[PDB]
Amino acid sequence: MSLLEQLARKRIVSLSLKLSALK
Amino acid sequence: LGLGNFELSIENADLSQGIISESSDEKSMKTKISNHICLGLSYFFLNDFDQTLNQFQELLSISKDSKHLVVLIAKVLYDVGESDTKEIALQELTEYIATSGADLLVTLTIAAMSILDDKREDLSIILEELKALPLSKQIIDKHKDAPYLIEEITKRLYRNDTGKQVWQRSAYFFPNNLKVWERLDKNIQRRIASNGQNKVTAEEMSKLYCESKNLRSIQRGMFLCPWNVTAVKALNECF
Amino acid sequence: KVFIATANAGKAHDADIFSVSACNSFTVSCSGDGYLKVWDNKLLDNENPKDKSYSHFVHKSGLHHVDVLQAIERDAFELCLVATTSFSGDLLFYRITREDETKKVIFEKLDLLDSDMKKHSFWALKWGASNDRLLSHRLVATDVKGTTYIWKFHPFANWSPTLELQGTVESPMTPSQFATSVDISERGLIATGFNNGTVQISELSTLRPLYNFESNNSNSIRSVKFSPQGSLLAIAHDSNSFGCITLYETEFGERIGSLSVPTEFAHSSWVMSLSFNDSGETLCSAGWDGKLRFWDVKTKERITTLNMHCDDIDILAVDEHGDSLAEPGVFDVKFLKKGWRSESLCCVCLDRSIRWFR
Amino acid sequence: SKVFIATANAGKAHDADIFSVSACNSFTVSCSGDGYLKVWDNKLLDNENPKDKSYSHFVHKSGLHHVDVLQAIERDAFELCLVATTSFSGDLLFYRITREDETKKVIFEKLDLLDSDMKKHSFWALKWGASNDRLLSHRLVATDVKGTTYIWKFHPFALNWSPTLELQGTVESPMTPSQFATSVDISERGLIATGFNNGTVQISELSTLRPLYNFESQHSMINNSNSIRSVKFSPQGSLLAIAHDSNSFGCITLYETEFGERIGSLSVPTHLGEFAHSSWVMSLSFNDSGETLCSAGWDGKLRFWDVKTKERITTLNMHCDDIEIEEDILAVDEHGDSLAEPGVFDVKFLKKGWRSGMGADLNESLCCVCLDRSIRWFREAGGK
Amino acid sequence: SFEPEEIVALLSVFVYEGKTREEEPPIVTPRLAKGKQRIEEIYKKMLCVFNTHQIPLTQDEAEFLDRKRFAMMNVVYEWARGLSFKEIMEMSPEAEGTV
Repeated sequence: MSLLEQLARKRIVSLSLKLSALK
Repeated sequence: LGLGNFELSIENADLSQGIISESSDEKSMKTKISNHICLGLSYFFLNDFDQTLNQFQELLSISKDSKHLVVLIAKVLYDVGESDTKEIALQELTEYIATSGADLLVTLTIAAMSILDDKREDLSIILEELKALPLSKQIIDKHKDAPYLIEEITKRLYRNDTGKQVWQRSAYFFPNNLKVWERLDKNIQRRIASNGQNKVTAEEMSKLYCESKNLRSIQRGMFLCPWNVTAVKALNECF
Repeated sequence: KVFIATANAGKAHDADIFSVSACNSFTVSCSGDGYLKVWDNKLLDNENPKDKSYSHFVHKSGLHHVDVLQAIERDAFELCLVATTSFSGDLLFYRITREDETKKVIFEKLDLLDSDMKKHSFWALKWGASNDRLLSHRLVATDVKGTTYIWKFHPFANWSPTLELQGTVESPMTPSQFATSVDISERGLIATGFNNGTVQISELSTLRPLYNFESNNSNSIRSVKFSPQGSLLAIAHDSNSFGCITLYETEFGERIGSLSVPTEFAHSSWVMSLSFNDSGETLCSAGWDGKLRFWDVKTKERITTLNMHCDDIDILAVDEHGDSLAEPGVFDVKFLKKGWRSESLCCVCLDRSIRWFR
Repeated sequence: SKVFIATANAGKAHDADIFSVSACNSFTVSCSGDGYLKVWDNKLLDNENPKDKSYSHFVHKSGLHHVDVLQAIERDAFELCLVATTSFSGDLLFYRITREDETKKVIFEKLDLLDSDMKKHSFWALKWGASNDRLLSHRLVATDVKGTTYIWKFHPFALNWSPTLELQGTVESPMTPSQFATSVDISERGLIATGFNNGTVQISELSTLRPLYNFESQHSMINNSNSIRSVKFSPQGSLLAIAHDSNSFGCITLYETEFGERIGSLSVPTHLGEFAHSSWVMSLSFNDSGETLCSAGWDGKLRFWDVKTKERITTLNMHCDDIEIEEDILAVDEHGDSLAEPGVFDVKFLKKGWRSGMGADLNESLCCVCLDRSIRWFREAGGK
Repeated sequence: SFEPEEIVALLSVFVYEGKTREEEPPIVTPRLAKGKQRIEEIYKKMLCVFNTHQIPLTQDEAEFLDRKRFAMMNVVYEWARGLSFKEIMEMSPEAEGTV
């Protein structure tokens, strides 16, 4: 599900995670 | 739709149609027409819900009228097979012909429909029509679909009359056409495409080599296109 | 000027007529059905032309080219030879002899090609007569690969005809193009036409090219004719569904001008055939629009224009799309010199009929 | 490679089309559609007709279209030379080439290495993989009409002569349904490349027999043209040259095999677009150093390219009148068609010292077979 | 609008010394004559410019238009078309080394 798709129907990263885990 | 995922195509077309329906602008009509085409074709190809396809193509015909669009709609309706569908297709093709004039593509499609429907009066009328096209309509027809249609109509109405005269005339006007020499002499066709006078593909050239019915040429044409069925079959049939 | 019809034979053939040529004794015609017909040039005025027509089956593929050579050999040995080309690609030389017993004709097939020259395929040819320049006759023929050939014809070696191949001239361009028209001149020049739109000029003696001229879309050379006496060459171009004629001057390789009528184009549809008269002032033009246009070479202005769709007797009239308003007409026209009928005008049309004018 | 001088030729060498050619240190092998296999001695002397030092053997009535030769010194003194061919019927045949002690004539001995279940397939392409320090055993790879690639190991001994072929495994086509496998190659680093009739190349690892890459070289998928005719690995580098059709044109594309990315294409102005040859590219070949590539064209030309700069270097034209002995010139075919510019079927680079004769002793050579049923030899000017 | 053969044949004026003794044959294509006219006009303008500033000219520059430097255009054009060397030599006004 997505917010944009929900709104339309109604009208009808990797480097950061690794850095935290390493520390 | 191009890939062949009809269900996802229908879902996305429905979503796009729902998201923008009351809008009136330049960028909305194109999307509406595209969505209608996708919905109709996707339903027709797999869903078999010919009523929904008929409704969507009727809406599309109401919303627009162009030669290619009406021809595609007519072919789809004819492929449906319903008598009402065929009548609607023929009627709207004739209506476009009346509204915008005469064009080679629409005439060829009508002739094909009549030949597949076996209408003797219509076949004779089209044979009269197809045999008197202007030179502008013959320079454009680079693949000689019209002469093939004339031959087919002639042989299906006068027992076994020889219709090679249209091919001879086309060769007189177009001696450097690859299609015209197929019916007259395969030697000339092989020679003309041999050294770069015309641009010919590997499959067609391999077909030309095998048609000389010789062991060396058959081996050559099978070496060019090993996946060709006729080449391998002829080589097997040699010895 | 004024042209008056003399004879008219209808339904002469069942397949269409592609080319007509004539000699001082008879008019020979060729059609796509494979029958080669001859018409008697010298005939009574009050008699149907069909009454003196002699037919002969030639080939199954179908014919589109014919040329007849007539000459008087040593002593009073009359010579009448005919060459023609079939849609399969064969050269078919025929001898014509008249039987004095009952005024009959002898269609005699003659073979003059060896086993290697029989493996080619020909499109256009034209006999070369013997003028004061050289005693021997000549023959030129085109090819589907663009090549042109030239024999020297020796009629004696008794009656023992042979063909001696002087040489060949290849196509100007590479990759080659289909050679469509060829012509020969009495001053020793050879011209060849192509569907690309290129005309190449050579001479008999040395077999080297001398000049070279250039022009949906369609620009194909239909006709090439040298002047009978002088240095001039007429070319029949193709426009986009239109006809054009252009004049050239030999020995300089320059362009004189173009023939046109007000709407530069000459005919509404394609132009097919060209023909000079005996002296060389009037040029007739056969078109696919169905009209014959006579032109004056000196003033580059049209003299007259015939309409054979209606017997009773100008601007290029086109419709809202750009198409001619006239139905398709004539394939070929021809001039006949003085004393050939009792100048003439042979015309073979799309209606499968043949008509004459004087 | 800038100047090439013709050294020897033999017109009307075979009775039918010569579809492939291969060379070794001792001789050059040709296969034709008439079913013969001809061995041409490489060590020619001055003033010697090539046809004088030639030997022929009949293999199959249906003709042959692929050939490859393997020569190696298997022991301290043992020497083996093997020829593998495939026919139009789809048979894989093996022959052992040996020479007489006195007459020095070539003897042909047929070998049986395939089992009964292996003889039910129809093979098209083949390639000998010699030992190149990657593994102690020679390799043979072949493709069939169903799209599968087979890998074998050849064991000469069981010194006792007892040849045996051991199947390692098979690699299937990457797409469903399977297509035709038209070409195959094997590199010294242990890689296998296969070409298909739809324009797809697949690369697999020799040791473990699993796919690595699947790149598509089609310019556009509007029509079903653009099949692959030849795939070749660079002799030392990580580079793979692809020859593929483009709707009556010939194209060459370069890829690097470490990651499988498109590098570029070779093209010249021809009578616009990116095309290498006017008609088609039928064969490719690298030189010893891997810096020059030779493409054989159906238009009748040999073009040489600079690999690094992707630019053409020189062009060699083929004529039917280049044959020395005028009685061997074939101007026209059996239908009277011209052969003044005959297309090239195959081209092969010969290592330095393989081919001796008129000044070819210290530089690389070259051999090609053309449509006029002739075999021709060239040498690179200068030395090395 | 020129073709590669026409351009390569037209550029031969800059490499041919033109010191022949035969009558030039007529040009083979009209575009070659047009290019000859253009080159002659450009060279006349350059001669005017040179003579305005009084520069001493060489023997070849002074007599560029007084020699037959366009007499090999046909030979180069026919060589580019693909004729054999025998025919080229038969139609040439010079020897083999010059060509």
